Amino acid sequence: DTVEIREVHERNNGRDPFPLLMNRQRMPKVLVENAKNFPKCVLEISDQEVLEWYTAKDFIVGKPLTILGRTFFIYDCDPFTRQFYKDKFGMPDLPPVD
Amino acid sequence: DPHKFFMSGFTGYVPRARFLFGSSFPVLTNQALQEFGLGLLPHYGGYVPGYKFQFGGTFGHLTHDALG
Amino acid sequence: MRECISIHVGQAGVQIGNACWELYCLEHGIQPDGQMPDSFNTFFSETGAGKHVPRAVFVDLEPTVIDEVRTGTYRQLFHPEQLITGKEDAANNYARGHYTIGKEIIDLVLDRIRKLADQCTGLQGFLVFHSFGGGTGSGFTSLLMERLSVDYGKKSKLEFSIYPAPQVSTAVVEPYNSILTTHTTLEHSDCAFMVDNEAIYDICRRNLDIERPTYTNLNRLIGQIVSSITASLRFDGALNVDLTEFQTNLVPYPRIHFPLATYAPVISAEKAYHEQLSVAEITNACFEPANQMVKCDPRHGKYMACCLLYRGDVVPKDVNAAIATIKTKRTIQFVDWCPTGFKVGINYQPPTVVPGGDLAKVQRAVCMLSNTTAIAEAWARLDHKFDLMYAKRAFVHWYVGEGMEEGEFSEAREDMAALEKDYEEVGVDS
Amino acid sequence: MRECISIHVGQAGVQIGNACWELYCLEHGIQPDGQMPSDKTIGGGDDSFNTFFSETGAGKHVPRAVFVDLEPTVIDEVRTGTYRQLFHPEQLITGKEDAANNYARGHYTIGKEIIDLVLDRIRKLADQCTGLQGFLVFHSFGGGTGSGFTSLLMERLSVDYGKKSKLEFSIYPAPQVSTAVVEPYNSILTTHTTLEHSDCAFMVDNEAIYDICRRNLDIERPTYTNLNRLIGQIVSSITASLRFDGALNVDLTEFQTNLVPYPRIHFPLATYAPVISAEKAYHEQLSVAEITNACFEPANQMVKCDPRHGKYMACCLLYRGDVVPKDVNAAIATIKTKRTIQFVDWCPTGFKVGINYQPPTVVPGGDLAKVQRAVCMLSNTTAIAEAWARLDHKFDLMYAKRAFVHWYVGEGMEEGEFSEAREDMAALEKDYEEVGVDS
Amino acid sequence: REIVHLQAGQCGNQIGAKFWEVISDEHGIDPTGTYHGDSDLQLERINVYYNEATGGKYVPRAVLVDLEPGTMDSVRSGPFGQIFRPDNFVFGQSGAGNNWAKGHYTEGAELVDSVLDVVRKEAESCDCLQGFQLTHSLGGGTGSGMGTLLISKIREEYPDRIMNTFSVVPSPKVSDTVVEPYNATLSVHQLVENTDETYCIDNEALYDICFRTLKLTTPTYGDLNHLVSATMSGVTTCLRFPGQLNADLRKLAVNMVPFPRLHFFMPGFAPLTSRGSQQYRALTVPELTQQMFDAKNMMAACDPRHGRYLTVAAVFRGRMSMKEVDEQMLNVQNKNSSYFVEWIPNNVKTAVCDIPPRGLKMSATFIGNSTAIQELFKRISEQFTAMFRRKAFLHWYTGEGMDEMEFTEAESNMNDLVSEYQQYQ
Repeated sequence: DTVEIREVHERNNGRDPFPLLMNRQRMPKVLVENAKNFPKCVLEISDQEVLEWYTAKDFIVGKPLTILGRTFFIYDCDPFTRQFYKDKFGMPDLPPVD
Repeated sequence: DPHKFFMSGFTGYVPRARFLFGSSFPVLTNQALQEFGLGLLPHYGGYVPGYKFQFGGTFGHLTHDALG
Repeated sequence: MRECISIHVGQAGVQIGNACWELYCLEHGIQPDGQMPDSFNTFFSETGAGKHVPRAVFVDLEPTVIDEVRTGTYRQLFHPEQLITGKEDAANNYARGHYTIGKEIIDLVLDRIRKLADQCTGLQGFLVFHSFGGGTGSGFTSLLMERLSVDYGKKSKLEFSIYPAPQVSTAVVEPYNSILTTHTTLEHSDCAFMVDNEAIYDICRRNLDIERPTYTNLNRLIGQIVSSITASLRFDGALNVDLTEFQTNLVPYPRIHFPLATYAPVISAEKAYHEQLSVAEITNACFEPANQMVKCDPRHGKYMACCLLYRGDVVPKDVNAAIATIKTKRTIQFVDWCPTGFKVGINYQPPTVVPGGDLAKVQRAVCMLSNTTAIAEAWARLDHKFDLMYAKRAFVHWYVGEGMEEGEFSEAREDMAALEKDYEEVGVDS
Repeated sequence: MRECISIHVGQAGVQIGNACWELYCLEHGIQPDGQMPSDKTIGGGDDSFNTFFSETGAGKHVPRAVFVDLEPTVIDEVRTGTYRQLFHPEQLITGKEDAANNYARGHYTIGKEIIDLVLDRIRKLADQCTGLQGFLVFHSFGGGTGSGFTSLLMERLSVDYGKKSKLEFSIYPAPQVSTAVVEPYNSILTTHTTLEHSDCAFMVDNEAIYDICRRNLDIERPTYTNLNRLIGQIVSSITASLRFDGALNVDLTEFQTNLVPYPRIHFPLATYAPVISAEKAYHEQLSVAEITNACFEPANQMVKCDPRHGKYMACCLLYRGDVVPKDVNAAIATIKTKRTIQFVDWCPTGFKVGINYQPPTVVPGGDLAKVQRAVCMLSNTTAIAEAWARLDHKFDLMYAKRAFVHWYVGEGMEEGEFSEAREDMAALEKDYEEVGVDS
Repeated sequence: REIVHLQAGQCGNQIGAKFWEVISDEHGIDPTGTYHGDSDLQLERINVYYNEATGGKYVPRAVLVDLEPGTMDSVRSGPFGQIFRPDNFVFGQSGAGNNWAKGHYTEGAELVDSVLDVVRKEAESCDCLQGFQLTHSLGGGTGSGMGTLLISKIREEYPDRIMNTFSVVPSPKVSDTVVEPYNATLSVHQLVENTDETYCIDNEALYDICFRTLKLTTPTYGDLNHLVSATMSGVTTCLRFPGQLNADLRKLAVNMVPFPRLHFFMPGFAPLTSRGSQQYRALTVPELTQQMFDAKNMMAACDPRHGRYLTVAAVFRGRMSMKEVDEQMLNVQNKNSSYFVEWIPNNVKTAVCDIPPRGLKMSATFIGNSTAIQELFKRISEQFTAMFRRKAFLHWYTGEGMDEMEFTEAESNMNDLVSEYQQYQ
């Protein structure tokens, strides 16, 4: 149940070629109210500070997804993901958004 | 919204201080925090388009159309 | 009847005259579009329709600084032919102004001046708002101060000018150009308002707390230093003086004719509430070296004359005691042939700060005018630069090109050798 | 017309003055912003706030104080605090790097930069005054800013003005309680000034105020807010013969010629007699004969020494409130009949008195109690020679193998003064001895 | 204050194609030739680089000449090429190669009588002309032929103007042409006779700017045409827009040239940063001043460390303060005063404008003179030794009687240009 975010580099985009925006890690969706004072500089976020983790249900084509204060708009998914959502969640075809 | 300035001589950080220039310190600081939160003149030394479609009228009456 | 026509020449004279003639329309009740909703005929004329029109001349040989005025800001104020323009700028040398491009309108400055000379019942002097370091302000000025003394002559001479700073420099070879007017002033000058830029980026940085200033932060203060000189004709007072009266004192010899300027009470819009603003303090704030309007220290030299002009709420008995404090101090010194060495004039009106300005609404004002012999040490370093260039003979190549032979160069040294010699002779014990 | 300048150098003096100018403004009707309230008033004739405050023609008041330090973080609290409209914003003088308790960083390299600037405010304030009678400098002995930069400041005033009084107020190092490690170096190095330039350099220590905070006031674990507010009351009591008219007033130079016997014995102490809380206040009498012998307790002295180990060369009792002059003569003889109190053989009079008319004032949110009669008591004694004895024992064990030294020599400080200042300090502890004896 | 801008060679049809976009960018003109700009301060004095026509249409004062029509087919094919004068493309038929001696002499003489006509037709259509611009090729035969011809050909009609080339110049790394070393030797020799303001441009530094201060991985010509397209209109910023310290190229040339023998220049352009890291820089006056004096921002591929400057000029374009300029020009004159000389008591002149360009707010332009440009003319002098004594590629150059004594006096006077280093250091 880990998330990794990769940057897509175009030719002549003027950016340093770094393949990753975010390392593969488990992503907290909702933190406990007391976790505002959690010493993130010394401790990793444990299951005790997280009220809700990101699940496969939270990634939906055509919806905004907020990770680490950045709002991503999911516009398409691969054929395997499309089949997996149909089989696991009974969701109708996830049309690509232009 | 008064008393919204730092005293002159303040050494600590004030945001957007290095981008608004030409004045003393509190009159920079108040705007820094507010940011952080008819006819042309004759004998003219210049350009006016509409230069060529003219005959027989004075300069102001010629350039009144060019300004409006 | 107490009329005065003063002239503006150069890049500066429009820009300084933007903020000099800002104030003389503001001191009186005059709207900028020619109207008023007595003693207003010192800096104005009158039309029977009611419109008020001024009188001064503006010269710059490219049009845009005069097209700054000719566009929407100050259209209805000035006379449409006291704004005369060339078509190409004289551009950092004396040659294009004095000789080649000036001739097609030097007989356009003189059909206006003489037509404005003969519409004044009185007159007192000619005063110049020009710039030493230019090619127009030392080209077209010395096409006019040498030329009026052929015609008018014995009338008074003063020069509100802009001097080369010691450390800060704007152009490159201009030290050589500066000596193309000290040839001509010393034979036809009776006053000189020498002003640098480095000293008013620091007066504006100590008294005001404005670090890093601009010209409109600066040029509105030169517009003040003139107006405490022309206050006495313009408004009444307890002891009114005239433009021929201060020159009777301030020039002692045929070779010590170089006063200075100092605007004494200068402060921000904030520190004046916590300031007492007393007469006994803004008379001995003038003398300290950090209040001089040029980078000069008055310790190692001397003082020759001291002219004072007051404004607003001034009683004379504390001024008569403020002077007697000073002359018993001995951190400043005096020459032994001048035991009197003082002058005080007083008016009734208080100063006027411009709206949207950077100074305080004060009911007092002091101008300190001082002949100083320590200006010789200031004239040491500027003309010391001449020796480091004339040995290698830089730029004499284009200098000789448009009509200035080397005769100008030889004379200039032999003027400054005798000018630096007499200042040694004036300070010695007799 | 009876004026005084009040300089504040370093953190241990500036934080005193933040509670001093509360205390001065509360005595009069002046708010923080300087405007008189024009609605309510404590009554009083004009020209009474003069001796500490100037007065613009607008109506604001300006203190006669300059706040100078080499680090910015203690003054920048004041520029944004609640007393920002109080001061003139060019009085507040600030540097870049602090002394780091190095005498050589406040007298030799870093301190030289500001000392051309800070004398142009002592020059600028003084000629705005008509007749002036001295200074009020607030430094501390243990630091490179309080004991280094004061010597740079105070040498310049003796060559400029000379005979005019300087009234220092300096925290003195304690026996057990201490914070720095190089404090025995600092306090024995600034004693060239009190040798030569000073006139009256009074002493506090932070250790003895802790006990008088603990027993007299109902305070456990006192802050430094409570320290500072008790100190300025001593300062506000010696300067009430200026701002008020009293029954038997004492001038600021006529006490100097009775409280300083010889030109080397100018180091007296302080004491404040009624210091109590609001729930033991109305359960006692407070009489003149009660708060006079409450001054001479061992437990009420401002500096933790033994008053019984020596002689009282001269004392100056300052009284304020409803005190009639028959009561003071009753209580001075009651003291002089006692024998555990101690005399001087060649000083027959011994005591100088001063009575005023304006009571002590109370700061809201403060810890003091509202009384009607208060006494500050300044006494010369030889009890402080043994406090010099313990500090010089804390200094020579450093210097016996040149410990901690090389941080001093790295900023132009020589080794030659460390030897000289010890022997010059050594010449002080005999001069208490050779006059404290009998015939 | 009119300006004549001569464009010959392919480069002058390729630089000046990208020149005449920027000076139609700033005056708000579409390539149909109509005014569709933002404010009315740019139509006021539209005349400096541009001209009026009937019906409201706008048509420049352009001259673009070459011999082969293999260049002017590319100007009219572009986006902004339709505004140009249809009578300036005076095209021959037989193009030149790499030796210029058949360019101006044989193939040019039938065409230069049409080049000299429209230029004299331009001069009678101007009111107060000031100078003579040029952008061409010093190692490209048609530009060093038929432009350096014209340097000697309108000076006869008008000696009272200022000549200011925008010159390319040969370089160490490669030969794009084997002819250009000894081809340049006599055309540069004609300049020293006559030049006043020589703006030498290279292609190492304009491929080193593109890889370390723009981080840009495949630089075509259209990158390098535009960066020099900025520094042309960056030096005449005052004649068409108002300001607070105006300047012309007489105001430039009074300060800059001290002796009649050393007067060769080198340009720059200040506010340069990469596309990715635009939000990390602090674009103000103290950083643009530090950027414009180093070695990595010079468009002439020479280091200014081993040669002292004598005269330095700049300009800015936008609302700013002036104590922040006059102290910072006084910083670099005395922070490192071993890189100027002690007999010129000033080295810096600056000027200001009012209106910043489209897409920036604070723009600047660097112009420099120094004594390290003798090392740029050292290498062409060095290559001549290995080529002359073997009489190497000579038969194209003695091809119509132009003698070997036209060759011997070139380096006999190009030693003298570096023999004017003795009066300096």
